[PDB]
Amino acid sequence: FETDIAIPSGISRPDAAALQRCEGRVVFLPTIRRQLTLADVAHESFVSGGVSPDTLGLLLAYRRRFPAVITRVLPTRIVACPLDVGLTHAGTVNLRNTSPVDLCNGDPISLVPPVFEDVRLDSLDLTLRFPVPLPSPLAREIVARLVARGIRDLDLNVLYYNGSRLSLLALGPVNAELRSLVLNMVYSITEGTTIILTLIPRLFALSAQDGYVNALLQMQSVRRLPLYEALVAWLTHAGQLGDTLALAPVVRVCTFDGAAVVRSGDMAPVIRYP
Amino acid sequence: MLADGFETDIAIPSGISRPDAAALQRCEGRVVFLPTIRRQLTLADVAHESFVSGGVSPDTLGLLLAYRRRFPAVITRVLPTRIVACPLDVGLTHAGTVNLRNTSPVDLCNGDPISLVPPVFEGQATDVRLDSLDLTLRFPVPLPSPLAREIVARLVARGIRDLNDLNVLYYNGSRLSLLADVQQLGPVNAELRSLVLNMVYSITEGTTIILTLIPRLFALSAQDGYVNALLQMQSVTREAAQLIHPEAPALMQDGERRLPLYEALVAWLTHAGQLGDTLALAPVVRVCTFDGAAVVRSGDMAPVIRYP
Amino acid sequence: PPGYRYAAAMVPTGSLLSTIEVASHRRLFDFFSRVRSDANSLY
Amino acid sequence: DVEFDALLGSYCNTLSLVRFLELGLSVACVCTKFPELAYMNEGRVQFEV
Repeated sequence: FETDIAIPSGISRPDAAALQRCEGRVVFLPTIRRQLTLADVAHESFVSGGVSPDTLGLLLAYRRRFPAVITRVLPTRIVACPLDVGLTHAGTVNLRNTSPVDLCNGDPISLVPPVFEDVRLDSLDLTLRFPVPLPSPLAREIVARLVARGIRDLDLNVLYYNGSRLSLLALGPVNAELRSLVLNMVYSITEGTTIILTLIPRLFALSAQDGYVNALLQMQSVRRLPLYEALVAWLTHAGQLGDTLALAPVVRVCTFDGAAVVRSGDMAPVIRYP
Repeated sequence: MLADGFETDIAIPSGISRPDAAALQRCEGRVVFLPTIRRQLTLADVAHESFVSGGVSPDTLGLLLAYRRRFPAVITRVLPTRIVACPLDVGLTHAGTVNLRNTSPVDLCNGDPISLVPPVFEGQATDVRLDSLDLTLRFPVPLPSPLAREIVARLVARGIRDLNDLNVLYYNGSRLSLLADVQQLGPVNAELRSLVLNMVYSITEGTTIILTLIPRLFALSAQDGYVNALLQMQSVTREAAQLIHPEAPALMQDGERRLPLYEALVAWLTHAGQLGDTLALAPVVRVCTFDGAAVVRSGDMAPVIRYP
Repeated sequence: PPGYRYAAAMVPTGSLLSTIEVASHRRLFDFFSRVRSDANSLY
Repeated sequence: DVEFDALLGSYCNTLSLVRFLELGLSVACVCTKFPELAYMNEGRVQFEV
């Protein structure tokens, strides 16, 4: 099951080679459809608003859009299959890393917006931002690092994986690109730890290793402060972020007839959960 | 998941009148809770008479709590002699496409996750009753996901008020309310414990640093309007900031080698962010139309492809 | 409870062998009619 | 030196093929068959006294 993303007319000569270089890469589309236009595919397709979306709003669209992995690229149409319906019939679709981090066999792979550091087509006036397919145990680390970076602003950049070293700093735009995450991560915790502190007003006052454990072991057995109207302001807000920062893995690599560890620029075969 | 699909067969009995047989053919896509994954069950297992505890028919809140121990399934087709469903947790069909039908007062959009809710709405608890078999089939209501984080949060917050308005909602501008009823003390305390576990577990020693950033936010909402319309008019942290001037602790025990801000955020994701799965059930299902529309209307089918 | 078809009587399938008081036990049957002699709704 | 083991044979069953009419119970049935019955709802029989 292979859809078609048609390229509109008037392609220059370096740009037919630029789209020749995104052979195996992850792309988001609105709805699974056998014919689709490239202007609904690009980064322009969700700049809705009056500011081009930062890394928060990138995450929200990625759960409302259906990820597709590009197969062959014909010079008239981009042939792709989506990762939700097209992969029960056809078994395994190749995938190219843009990651600075190599893939091992058996990892599950989430996706992250390009927070680290971008094909532009000036015959068509659009950019093509692409996600970063890193493995999902790093995803709850790396995003948790970069959120923790901005909290310092109001040691950290050390990361090891697969016997290698990672430097997240590689400063100007990315801290400003990640302002909206920092201003929600703090608010949810400070709303949480004051309502919890209001419901039971002793949770900071008991002796920790002596009396607070009895306050923990009991929990395990089976004008006006507008407090009870403010759970909903917390619970719906916190219940929203539990999907966005989950970064659920669509993709698990099962290597067969190939190298055990797939490096950057190489291809790694990919299956979904059957 | 099996290759040839996996379809259980809820059996229809012998004696069913024509006013009842045409009442089950309007059950084309609904949500039906199997207790196990047996290929052969009965309607006496499906209906609300099997839902009851020892003789206490529970409230809407316990009706949340006994879905997460069952397996929600969707009817695909109704024969005269048996009803065929597909469990959501095992495998959909060959296709991965099982048509639903909206019972909701709210229309859908593409890609949005579905978490199902008991019939909480007023003028809406419409139970398909079988008269010649003496059964009630309560059909739950599929809703979009950010609604299901509201309505579960409305009901748990309401039951805490009884342990010593709220029932007004808005979504896509259509005003809707929910049924006010007395809540039994039993299952509400099973919610309060499931809060305060996941609430206290998100408090690490690193949160003493974030709680000294509250004076920055209350001054940041003065300049950037993004932080004004973030806090709320009806929030806690605004009136918390107008009285408390916090300050950080002096040192940390072996605080050089460890990152206190990083551990508070890892523990926050898996405990307090995860909280929307503990109270309600899991959003198994989203809507992935092939050709139709951006909006799926009330009383209409919708193609469905699964989801984390 | 449908009123059955009186011409199925008019050429019967198979004949009984024993007459009994019939309205002693009724719920073995569904559409039961005590016809005091030849009456209105037989036609 | 000479040694061996042995298989001295193997024994089976036969499944007893049972016609229903060979039973003594087959009087209490009136057996006429339908080539179709799922194409049928409530069916009726009339007796008259």
